[PDB]
Amino acid sequence: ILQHPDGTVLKQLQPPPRGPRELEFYNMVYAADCFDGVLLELRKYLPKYYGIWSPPTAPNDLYLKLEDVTHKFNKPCIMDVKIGQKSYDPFASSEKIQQQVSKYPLMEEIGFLVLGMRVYHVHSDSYETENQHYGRSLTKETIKDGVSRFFHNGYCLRKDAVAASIQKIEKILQWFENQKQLNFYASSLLFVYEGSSGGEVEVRMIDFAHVFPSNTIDEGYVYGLKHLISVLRSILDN
Ligand SMILES: Cc1cc(C)cc(-c2onc3ccc(-c4nnn[nH]4)cc23)c1
Repeated sequence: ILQHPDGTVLKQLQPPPRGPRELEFYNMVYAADCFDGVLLELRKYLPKYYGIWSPPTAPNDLYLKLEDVTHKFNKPCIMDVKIGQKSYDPFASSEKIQQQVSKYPLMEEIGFLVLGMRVYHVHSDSYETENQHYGRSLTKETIKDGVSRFFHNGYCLRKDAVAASIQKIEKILQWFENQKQLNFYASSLLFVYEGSSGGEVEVRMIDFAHVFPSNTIDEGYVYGLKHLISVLRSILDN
């Protein structure tokens, strides 16, 4: 992810088949002639898509030009959460399944994994960050406190941002409960709130290298969303 001052990010296409698949996803959803109500509704929860982009001198180097979801914030607090019970897709080899499950064997049970967070603290005027090892260390016993960490500024627990997050996830959950044409693997929710304000949050779906046609509800994604909502709800009782 490369931030541009014009309020966009450039995401470099991952190696094949992942990068081409994510390009195809965005191209399908943002098709100029799309009249599918499911895909039109989905646009509200994605970064705005500005099409494929490559440097003027390097047609080989493929990027997606996407809305920077953090752009409108002064001191954005950012958390990336992978959603689902399986981080591998329906066409993974035995090797690949074992690789993905070993990366976080609690994915089936918890339904989400914190990929990282960047939290602005008022009283130090600085950012703590957690890398992928943080979320991969979280268990059933520590997931609530693990998630809570995102909402701790230098002073209080930002229950305002917690409640707003629930309300926005609920809309995304509503979309998932009203569609049976896409299943999403190893995709994420990007949380942003203002660290410098009240109840102002972004929650956007990102990372679509493993999105596939389906005939069913995305049950794994629904489970992950519902557990995440339940965890956030319990934090409101702190
Ligand atoms: C400052 C900052 C940090 C982070 C972690 C993410 C972002 C970010 O803002 N808008 C985004 C749209 C898409 C993605 C994306 N798609 N696939 N992978 N990342 C990331 C985005 C911005």
